[PDB]
Amino acid sequence: QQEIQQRTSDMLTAATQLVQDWKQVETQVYTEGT
Amino acid sequence: QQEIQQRTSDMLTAATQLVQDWKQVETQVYTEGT
Amino acid sequence: QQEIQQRTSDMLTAATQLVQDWKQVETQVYTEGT
Amino acid sequence: QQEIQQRTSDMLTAATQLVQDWKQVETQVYTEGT
Amino acid sequence: EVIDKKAFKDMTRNLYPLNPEQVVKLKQIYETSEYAKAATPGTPPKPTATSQFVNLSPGSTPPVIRLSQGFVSSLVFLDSTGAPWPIAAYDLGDPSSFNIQWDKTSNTLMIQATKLYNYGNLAVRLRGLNTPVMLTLIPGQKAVDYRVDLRVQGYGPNADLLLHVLEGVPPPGSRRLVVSGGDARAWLSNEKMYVRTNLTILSPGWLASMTSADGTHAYEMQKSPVLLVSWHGKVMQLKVEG
Amino acid sequence: QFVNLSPGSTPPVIRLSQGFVSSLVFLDSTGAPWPIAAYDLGDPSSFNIQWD
Amino acid sequence: RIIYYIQAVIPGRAWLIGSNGSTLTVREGSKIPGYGMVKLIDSLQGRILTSSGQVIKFSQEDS
Amino acid sequence: RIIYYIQAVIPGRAWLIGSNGSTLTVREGSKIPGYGMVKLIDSLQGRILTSSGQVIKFSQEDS
Amino acid sequence: RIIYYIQAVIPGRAWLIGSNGSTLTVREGSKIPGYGMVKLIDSLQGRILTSSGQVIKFSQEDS
Repeated sequence: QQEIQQRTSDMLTAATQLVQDWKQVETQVYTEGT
Repeated sequence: QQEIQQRTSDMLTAATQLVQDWKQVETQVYTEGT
Repeated sequence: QQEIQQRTSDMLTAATQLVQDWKQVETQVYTEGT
Repeated sequence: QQEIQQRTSDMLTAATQLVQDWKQVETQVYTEGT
Repeated sequence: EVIDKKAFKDMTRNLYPLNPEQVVKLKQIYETSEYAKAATPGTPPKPTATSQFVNLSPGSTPPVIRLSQGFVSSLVFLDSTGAPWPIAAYDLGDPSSFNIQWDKTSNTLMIQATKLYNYGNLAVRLRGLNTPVMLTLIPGQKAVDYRVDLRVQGYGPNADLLLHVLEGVPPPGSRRLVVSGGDARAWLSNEKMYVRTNLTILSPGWLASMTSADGTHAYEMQKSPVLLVSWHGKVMQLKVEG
Repeated sequence: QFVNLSPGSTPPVIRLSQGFVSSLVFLDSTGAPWPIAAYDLGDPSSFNIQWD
Repeated sequence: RIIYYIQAVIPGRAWLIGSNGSTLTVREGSKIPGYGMVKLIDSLQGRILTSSGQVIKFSQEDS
Repeated sequence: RIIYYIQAVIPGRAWLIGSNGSTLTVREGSKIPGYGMVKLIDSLQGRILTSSGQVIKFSQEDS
Repeated sequence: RIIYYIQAVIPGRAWLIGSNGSTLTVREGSKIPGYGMVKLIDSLQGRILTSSGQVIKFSQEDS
């Protein structure tokens, strides 16, 4: 019972780190060549 | 009973070292010239 | 038998000194003459 | 007994002097003339 | 006077606390750790090369490319006739996972995967081709395609197998022919016997022949299980099967 | 070694070791020299190339 | 019959090439001629099975 | 017959050369003509064990 | 026959030059003409121990 909250936080911090990774959709680049 | 957690911390430091050693990727290089 | 650990200390400093010497090798040089 | 350490420490000073005398190598010079 | 010997030994031990064979073992330990780090868990992929054809048919499935992180693939575009086609422009979605060095006059793409297991696609527009070509690029396969050649249904601004045989490469589609009595490389694909040697065929007469500047000869003929070859003033006879 | 251009063949493999200079001079089957237009290198940190 | 070999295997989708060279992409809900449907696709190790029970795998030449 | 010698050794894959010069690479599960198949690949000691009771070593001249 | 002499000695491997003059790198596992098999190599003082009971050392003219 007292072990849940320390097991909560590291789960919480890592998943917030994980869930922010699935936000970035980087733009592409059209490169011309001649 | 305390040795386990200090060796755990030392292995955590080594693991962080290994993951920053395996995360990066060197790029290619290109060289021309007549 | 606490007499062990002081000899472990300076050996660790000496070995870690050598392990960065053995880690790096400076790169080659190229020269020329026409 | 207590006579060893000051008989050891001065020998450590001369030895730590003597190693870098053995370490370094003086670079040659090539003198081209005309 | 033995106090001097004791102090000298203590000075020696405290100066150099490492035995030389312990130093050697620690060097081997460092090399073992380097092997541990540089070891790749799982399975290294098989290095391969490939050549496909890309179609303009709307019902056709688009081509896919096996890739590897930290290894650069070379993409070469040819037409239906195999002539090279220079590239006008290209577009790469997700530029973090992939980088590409491309000389603007060239037609070959050096594509390197940067991320681990994220797939994307590449859009290519050629000089004479109006239709964009889209290739799906997936990293981390068990066969790493070092060099990919791609035929296209069109034709570029530029507009054979016997010479490839004369080089030494076996022709495509042919089946293996085993000879008897001599050292010659033979093939059959369209019931026409193709032979490569350094010697000279004598009996059946060559339908078409070619040779290189070193002394290698290639001939094409019809089917004949028995051949006669004369060299150095002496005549010998050889046979094949099938 | 021989250099092949068929897709089913295998690319050549070169042994190296750390702290050494391996010299690669590129010729043909006829032994003539052939100049290199360009080259691409992976991991330039771990592999160093000098080329006039 | 034409033997199918795996081209690209990911979770969800799969890519096959026939022995003649018939390029195709499938998923779990798919129709394979001469072999039935697909019942299970393992993205790990390329363990792809047909509904009739034949196993489609990579080439032994390309492993 | 046809003789094989090790050209390059890594963990996982293996590179060999032919008596006629035929260079090749093999998997752990790889059925090799003339030698059956590889029972086990060992990166150290330079041993390529086959199911034909034969172990490929390097060229002794070129070691 | 041809009498060999040492020209380069390191730990691990050694080097032998004969009366013909053929410089050869020699390992622990390596045969040798006129001496059989190299039983052991001493990097100290230039001693090469063979299975034939012969020790290759430096020349007396050039040690």
